[PDB]
Amino acid sequence: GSIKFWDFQFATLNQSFKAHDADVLCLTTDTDNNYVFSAGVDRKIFQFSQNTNKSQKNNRWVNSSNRLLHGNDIRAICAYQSKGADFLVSGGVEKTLVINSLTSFSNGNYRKMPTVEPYSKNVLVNKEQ
Amino acid sequence: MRGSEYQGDQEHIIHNDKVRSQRRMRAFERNINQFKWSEALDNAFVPGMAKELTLTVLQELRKRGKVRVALYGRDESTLEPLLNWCLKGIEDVRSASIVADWVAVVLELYGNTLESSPVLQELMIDLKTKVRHEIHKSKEAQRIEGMLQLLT
Amino acid sequence: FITSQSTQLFQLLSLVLDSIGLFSLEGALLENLTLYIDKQVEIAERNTELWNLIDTLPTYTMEYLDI
Amino acid sequence: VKWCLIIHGGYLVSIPNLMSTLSSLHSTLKRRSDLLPRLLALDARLDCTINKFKTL
Amino acid sequence: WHNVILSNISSNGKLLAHMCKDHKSISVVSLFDDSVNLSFPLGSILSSQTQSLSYNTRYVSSMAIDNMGQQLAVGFASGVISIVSLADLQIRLLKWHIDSVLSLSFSHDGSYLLSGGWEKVMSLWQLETNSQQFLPRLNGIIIDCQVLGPQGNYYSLILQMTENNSNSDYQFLLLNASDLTSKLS
Amino acid sequence: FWGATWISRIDFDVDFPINGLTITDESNFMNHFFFTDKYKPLLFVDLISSNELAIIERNQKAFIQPKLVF
Amino acid sequence: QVEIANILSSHLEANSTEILDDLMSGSWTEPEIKKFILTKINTVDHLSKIFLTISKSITQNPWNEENLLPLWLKWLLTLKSGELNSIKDKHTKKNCKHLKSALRSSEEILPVLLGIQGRLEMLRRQAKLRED
Amino acid sequence: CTFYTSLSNQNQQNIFTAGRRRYMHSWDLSQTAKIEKFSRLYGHESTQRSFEN
RNA sequence: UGCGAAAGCAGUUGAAGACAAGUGCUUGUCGUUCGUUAUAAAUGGCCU
Repeated sequence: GSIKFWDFQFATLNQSFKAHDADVLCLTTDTDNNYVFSAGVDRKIFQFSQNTNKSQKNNRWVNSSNRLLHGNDIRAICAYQSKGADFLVSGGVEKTLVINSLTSFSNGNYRKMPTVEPYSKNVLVNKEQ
Repeated sequence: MRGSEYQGDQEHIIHNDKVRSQRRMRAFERNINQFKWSEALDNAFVPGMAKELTLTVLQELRKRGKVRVALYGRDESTLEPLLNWCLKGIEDVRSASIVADWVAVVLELYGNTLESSPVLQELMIDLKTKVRHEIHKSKEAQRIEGMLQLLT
Repeated sequence: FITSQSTQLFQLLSLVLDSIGLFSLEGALLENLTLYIDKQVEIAERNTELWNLIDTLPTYTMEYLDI
Repeated sequence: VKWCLIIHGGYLVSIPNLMSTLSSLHSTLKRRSDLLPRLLALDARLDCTINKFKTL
Repeated sequence: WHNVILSNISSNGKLLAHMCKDHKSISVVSLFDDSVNLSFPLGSILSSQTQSLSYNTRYVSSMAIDNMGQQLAVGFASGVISIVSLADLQIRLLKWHIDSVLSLSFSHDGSYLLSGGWEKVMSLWQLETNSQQFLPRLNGIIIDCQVLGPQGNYYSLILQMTENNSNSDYQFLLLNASDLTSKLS
Repeated sequence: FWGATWISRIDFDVDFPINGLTITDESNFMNHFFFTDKYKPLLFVDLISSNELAIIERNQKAFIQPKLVF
Repeated sequence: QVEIANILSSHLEANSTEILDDLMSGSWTEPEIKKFILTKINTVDHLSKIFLTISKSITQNPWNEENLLPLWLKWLLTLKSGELNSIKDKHTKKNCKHLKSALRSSEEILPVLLGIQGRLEMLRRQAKLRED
Repeated sequence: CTFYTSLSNQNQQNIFTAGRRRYMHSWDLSQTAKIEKFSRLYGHESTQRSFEN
């Protein structure tokens, strides 16, 4: 359940957070690496932030916030940024997507997509018989 | 390693801070202390659990004010052990008041579930029989008690 | 008069019964009492449960739309 | 107990002390008799639910 | 300043952070210099979820200001603690207290946050890793906490003993930080 | 018409009264009335006959995170 | 039985004062009373009126030997508790308070009579032994 | 074991001692001895199960 | 809330101002006042 930040040039630990109560199955990052989002079996999403000016000089990450959005494990998570779009898409054993906003993660609104959205129908009905 | 035997008989100052080892605490106590209300109830009804110890973990939860809280996430599969003990606890004088308390709550909290589950319905008929039998015994005791007052 | 706030009056009768003692009481009168007190107990029990009572998806189903 | 009290009623009356020599009876009987109002309250609730689902 | 609802002074005694109804707005001012002068409405710090929920979430019951003026802790009756980085008004939530938090105090350096509430448990929040250490089963609820010493040798606490509803029965504790044991009760 | 969680009916002989989590779409994609939300989620909706409407509806252990209740 | 139910059904609509007489009719039996309450009492007003009449009748004399009224009360509370408490009338609550007073005066009796009942039981056996 | 004298307040003298145990002792500097026990690691008890070094 | 036994016996829960939300109207709120004896719900549980 630990998220650890290693320095690449020296291959040594810089910070250790005991965040989750179970595995951390996925990670994702913002374009500028101002946010690191984790998720796993504990059904939570944790945000880690370095966006503060004093932090960036000190490159210390801060366990900013966490949320409970999923009914079961979170296996896959991904993040996209653009001048018009800011998505944090997550999904897992619950078989559904959850869409959040990276920049406003702690306070922003979230949408829970339908489990089945029949664009391609799997059922037909015959009027006769 | 030759120093462990020494008890400091020749030393100026003797300083002891070790806290005495306390008896290991049972599982149900661990759950109350960690605020595991529901589990503390389950540990109450396990095979080979001394009757006196079980009566406590019912009393502690009532004293803590956690009776409904311990009975929320339950169905007929996991409610049966509580009733089975209650089926036996109702007889003894000591636990009669406590079982009277818990039995009332589960009815107030699982009236609807009771209708659709046939097993629970039998548990209540059998319970209804024995609580009735207890009334008769208590009523007899009163008549004896009145009988004695006449003699004295 | 009994057999023909009632709390203390009954409790007073219990005092009468004890003072009379074992020897003095008479069987014929006793049975009339024995019947009366049983009626009261049956009533006395009866009010009690009254008092306590006062203190106390389908796979396929048919439905018509509202249009 | 009922028969002992009945037959030897006269002798028991003429005893210097009864509470000391029959303390255990009073202790036992008092414990049961105290439970009666609580049990009746339990009985009434059970009849309420038992009547309910039996009708349903 | 007008219509001040709540106020606090840094551990050094050089910064004053207070809330005024000009709903409410928090301003921090340096006392012996004009170096620090910041203000912002409470709306910015408050999340939107707490805006949806009841009033207990938007109601502050304790406040604290870091010595350097970089961090400010706000308590809420809901039991949440919100640390605000003054430089850019960024929020960080620390949520352990089930009931209202009554005492907040930063340490001298700023790395540790002493918190106390109705739980009768003192919590030292380690802000580097957001961990915590506890001093539980105190004699009463902690009205106040502080770090009293050049090197944080002693923690000074005020306890209430809310059991006695007739009177307010305060008890002052001074704990040794080395082993968290009552140096003076 | 019907979607994942809504069913509707539009009568094409009548004109109507005039009276965040997606791309803002500043870029180009390339280069009489009835509405209900009671039934959901829907797999497929169709009529059996002139007055029978067929609505088809959908009917695992997870890590325990308790909800405190006092 | 059927005639009384329809007769009772009519008076409850008519707000007649003879509701107590219809309820007290000896033709009533326990399964019928359950049937009547389930099948005919479909509106809160009828539930209230019957409860009012029964509640007042019992409170005025909780010691009547005639078990038909209490038998009515027991089944009304047993079956329609959810609908009864839904009634928010102040007057309805006040009647319950009086009724709770009248009944509870009994339950304090019971330990006394059972005490009396024991003594008579001893006394009866005393006479039997002497006779033999 | 080792003596310790604070680099600023020269009057401060203290003795730190440790063993194959989970607590460290500190003796500030004669009827009695002022000895303090360090036995809290603040969330890192896993990494440290003995102070002996 | 008053009296009293613990049981109960009587009696209450009013008015103004302001803000927020939806659409001048509706509802909810009060670190605002006057007067009368007068559900909860930020995933949030206690050291060595």
